[PDB]
Amino acid sequence: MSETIIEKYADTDALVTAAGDRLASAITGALAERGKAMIVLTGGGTGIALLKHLRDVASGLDWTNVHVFWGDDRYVPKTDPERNAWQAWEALLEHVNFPLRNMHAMPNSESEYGTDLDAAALAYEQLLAANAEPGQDCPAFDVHLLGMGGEGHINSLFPHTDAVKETQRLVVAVPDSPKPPPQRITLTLPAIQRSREVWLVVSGEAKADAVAAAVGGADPVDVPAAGAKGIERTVWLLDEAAASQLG
Ligand code: NA
Ligand code: NA
Repeated sequence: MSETIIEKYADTDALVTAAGDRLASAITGALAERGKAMIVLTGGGTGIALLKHLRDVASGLDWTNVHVFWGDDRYVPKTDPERNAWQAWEALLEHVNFPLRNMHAMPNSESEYGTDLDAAALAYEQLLAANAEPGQDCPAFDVHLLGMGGEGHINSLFPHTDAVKETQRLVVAVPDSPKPPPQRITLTLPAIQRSREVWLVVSGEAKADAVAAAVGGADPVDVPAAGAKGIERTVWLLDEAAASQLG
């Protein structure tokens, strides 16, 4: 029943600027109203580009009031180039005074869960509950950022998978992603749906069919992005290419 907003920008650069400015404003707003912002970060070129923009325009925010979580990450070493958290570190977090006690990265392959990816996912579920309000099992994320693949995948939720079918668990292990690397930890649709707002930031014609399918009410098991819905609103931030199958 929540509101849906679709914004279209000329190209990837205009999209990233607009999305990064929207994020700066959303963080400022949450700090002004509650003295706290809870943001779920994503990986991917566009998602990281948005963080580089935030560094450019909002380095002066009070980061001690900003708390960051991840929607997914790759089960590889901490400083591996394929880590979403390390990419956000290099794009933004290492360049500001951001206390590490506020940073909540997912486990990596050196975290001593070893081959037990499911235990690693349980651990992140425990972290979500510890950082939630009393009696809640997940923070009320102010914004969950998302990228989307050409098949509509979001976080590491792929079509026709157990992860996208999960209705109870908030975090699960993915042993078999068809996009490299195969092993990830991911927030599920129920976790995404704890967010006040979910923003999908999407660029390129290769994604236009999936965007249209998702806006057009596909089953999330067929097109995972269709399940990515905020409590207050869902926001599609597109370039014209990614929007080219919408009206
Ligand atoms: Na604080
Ligand atoms: Na931490």
